[PDB]
Amino acid sequence: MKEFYLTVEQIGDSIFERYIDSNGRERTREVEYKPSLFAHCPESQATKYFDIYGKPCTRKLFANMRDASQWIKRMEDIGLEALGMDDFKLAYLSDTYNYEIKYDHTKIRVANFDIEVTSPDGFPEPSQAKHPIDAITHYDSIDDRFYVFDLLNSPYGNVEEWSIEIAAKLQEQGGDEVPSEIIDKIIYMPFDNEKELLMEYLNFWQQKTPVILTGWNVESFAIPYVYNRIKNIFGESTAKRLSPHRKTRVKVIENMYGSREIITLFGISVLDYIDLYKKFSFTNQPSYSLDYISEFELNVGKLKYDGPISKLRESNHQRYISYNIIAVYRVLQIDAKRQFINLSLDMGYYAKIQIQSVFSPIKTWDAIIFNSLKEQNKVIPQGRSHPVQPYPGAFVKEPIPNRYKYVMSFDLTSAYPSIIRQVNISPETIAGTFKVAPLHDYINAVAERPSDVYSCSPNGMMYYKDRDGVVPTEITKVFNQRKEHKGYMLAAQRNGEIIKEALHNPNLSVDEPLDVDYRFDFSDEIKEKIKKLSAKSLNEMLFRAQRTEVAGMTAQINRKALINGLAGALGNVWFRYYDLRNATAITTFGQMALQWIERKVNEYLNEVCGTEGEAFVLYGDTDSIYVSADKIIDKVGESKFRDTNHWVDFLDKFARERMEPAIDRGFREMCEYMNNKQHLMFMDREAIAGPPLGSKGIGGFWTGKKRYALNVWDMEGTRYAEPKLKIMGLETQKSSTPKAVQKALKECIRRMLQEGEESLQEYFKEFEKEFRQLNYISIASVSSANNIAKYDVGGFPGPKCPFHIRGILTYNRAIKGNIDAPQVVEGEKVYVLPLREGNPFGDKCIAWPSGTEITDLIKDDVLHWMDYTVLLEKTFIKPLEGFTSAAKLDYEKKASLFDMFDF
DNA sequence: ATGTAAGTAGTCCGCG
DNA sequence: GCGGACTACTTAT
Ligand SMILES: [Ca+2]
Ligand SMILES: [Ca+2]
Ligand SMILES: [Ca+2]
Ligand SMILES: [Ca+2]
Ligand SMILES: [Ca+2]
Ligand SMILES: [Ca+2]
Ligand SMILES: [Ca+2]
Repeated sequence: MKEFYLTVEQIGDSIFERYIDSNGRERTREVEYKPSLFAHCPESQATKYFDIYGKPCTRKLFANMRDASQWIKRMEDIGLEALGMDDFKLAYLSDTYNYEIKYDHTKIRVANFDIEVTSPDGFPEPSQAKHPIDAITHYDSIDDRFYVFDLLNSPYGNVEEWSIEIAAKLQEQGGDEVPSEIIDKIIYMPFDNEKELLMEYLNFWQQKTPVILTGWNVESFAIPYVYNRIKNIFGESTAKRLSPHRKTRVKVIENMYGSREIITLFGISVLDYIDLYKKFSFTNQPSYSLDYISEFELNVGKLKYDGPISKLRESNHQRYISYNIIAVYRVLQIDAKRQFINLSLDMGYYAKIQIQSVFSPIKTWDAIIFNSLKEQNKVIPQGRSHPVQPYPGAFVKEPIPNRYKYVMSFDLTSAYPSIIRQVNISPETIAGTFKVAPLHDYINAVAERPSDVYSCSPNGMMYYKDRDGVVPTEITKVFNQRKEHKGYMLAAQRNGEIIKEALHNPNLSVDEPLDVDYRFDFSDEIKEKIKKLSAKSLNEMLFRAQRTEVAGMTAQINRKALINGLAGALGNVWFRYYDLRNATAITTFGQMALQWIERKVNEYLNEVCGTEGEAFVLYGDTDSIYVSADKIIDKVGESKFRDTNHWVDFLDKFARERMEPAIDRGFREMCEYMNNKQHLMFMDREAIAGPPLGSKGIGGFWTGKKRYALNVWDMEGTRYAEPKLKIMGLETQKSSTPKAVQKALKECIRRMLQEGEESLQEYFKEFEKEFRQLNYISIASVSSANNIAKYDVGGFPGPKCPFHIRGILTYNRAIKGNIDAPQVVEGEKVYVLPLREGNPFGDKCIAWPSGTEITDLIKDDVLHWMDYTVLLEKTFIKPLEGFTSAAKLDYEKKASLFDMFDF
């Protein structure tokens, strides 16, 4: 096979590389890498190296990497540019792998692990590691085995061996329900003392040295704890055995009360799954406990046990170990669904970076662009210092707050990357400037044509048309991958709806799910067979289609994020190609595009409807327009439609056959006006929205910018079996809103949009009557908690103390003394509840760590003193007041003259 | 070391 | 009690 790297490090004048060789075996090597950098030279000097602007450079080949670094310093002292890749391991990877890396993940050792540490005096801090590690479960992807290291003897108790037979049993029969599919994959190793457990773990680690190291919170807990515990017991040089090159760096952050640290293990790529999840999942969760995320992602139940975790090992060691094993497996299950490890490997090898650098779009793009430029013997510019400078972004239209019955939305495909490609925006394609007119003059096509020679943006910049920029070139490659995966996601989505439709009439038979590729629209013959399948087979097919959709989602949305990240990186001062002329060239062109096409759409619809001056576009944000379709429907008359799906078909066709071609003509004119390199403004229909035919539903409403709700029947060509709410910005979409309130507000919206005012009033009345009976956690608000110490004056609130921070201080006073009460961690999330006046906590609210039950000693008082009235008022009624006043209807029946009668 | 726009709701304080 | 300046948090793109 082709060789490919696993890990790379720079350690002094040596590059240390782990790799897979041509026989597919893992190897390691130390290389005295001889790097090159470059300096500008006179034109007379013949060379093969040119900077991106075409000025000649001379190559400086160095004896070692230190000499190269020292030269960069002297060039700074002299005042001349030092060109080339200054991150020498990227240069090394580029020289060593001068071809498209084709990697085989079955050769890459991916390790998932988790440890347990019993601690009777609070959270076991990794930096001190003063308590025994009494369990480790370590899954190895090459072996496909869970290696379990179990401490039987400890100062906090001596226990019997864990029983795999009890672990496999149902909970309801006193077992632990360790899933059957991993029982045969467990390798259990008990130990009589911690030293031999740890010694054996290190030897194991030597034999099976992780390349990718992951798990839940491993970076902030498991890794530093293991490292520091081994250091304390055996010494630092033993702890360094966790690095295959025996090198580590200890990063210590101090939070004033008290301290913690991150350990860099040289030669390992740590991808903490919590970090992968936060970057790649596009959720914002109220809690990031593994229980909460597992339930959210997998629909599995919370691993329950009686009593505190500090006493679980002693009271039920059997369950303690099973839960350690299950927790490692849960992460693997989440990754089987989300496929973030696969994404990370794809991206890292594509860019030729350390795999952990996928967290940095700047590093990723620096590497992609460097490699692209190197291939043409071009030399990259030196990174420079720039001061932070705010700059303008997107245009958002102010909507008239209102109900909006029939709506059709359209937006640009990959807007900012498409702008880059159309205009040809790159550091080396800049041709000059032109004198700018006010933006509205371009929007209304009264401004002078910027140029008949160069491709332009209304920020005043001009770019060469007949030569390709590295930014457009490389952004196009990732966009095309993005487009492929999005196609697969949408096919799977459409296939899902076909299955949902068929589930209305399942067949009474025993059959199997069809063997199909869900990434492609089902053939007619598959559709016929589906109509004869049982519920059993259909539900399994639906699950597979949904997993295929999620896999496509992960692949497309994160490639979308990467290319959008390039447009944004042009505005980050740490990006090598930082340039506000290019950053603003993008954002200003986007502003023009949206408002240009708003004008063109209004012009077109007035024309076809035979009217003049009517406002059809009701809203837009960045690259989208929302068109009121009421007049389109009224033109033919509602009476002509047989059912909801008939008018949906009508507008779908209208959008595709009439509006899109008008939109396209509008943008081709704009492209010619700016003399752009290539027309790439493709504004396709997103949503078709309205109430069910014959209902009193209002269809949709806006309260303001970035705040609206729509009843959607078709989304980007997916015709839904059941209408789906598209709600943006409203409290149902905010992780700070209590769970049960999100749910109740969503149902208020559903009723408003689908059923009408009276349905809403009916629901509101019921929820108000029953909400006092809801679980306290389900009605608690949520907030991130930053700068707790700043507002902490003797355990009491300092001036301008935020409400949630006040609650944390109340909690801290209440638990003072308790060494078992969970502490609120700085920057993490807390549940928050208001408290009635005269409560024993001595303040108007309390807050505790999110995703947890509040500690049992104060739980009773919280429940007794919860202010339900304030809670309902603030979290539910107030948002609902905003929705309903915007939509011009009432959530409570108004008093009237009719109240005088007995109905 | 991806970007900016923009929403709600908190504290503080003014207001015969 | 409500609105304006300021702070915190969160979301839409
Ligand atoms: Ca645990
Ligand atoms: Ca069960
Ligand atoms: Ca878009
Ligand atoms: Ca059937
Ligand atoms: Ca959009
Ligand atoms: Ca689209
Ligand atoms: Ca109590």
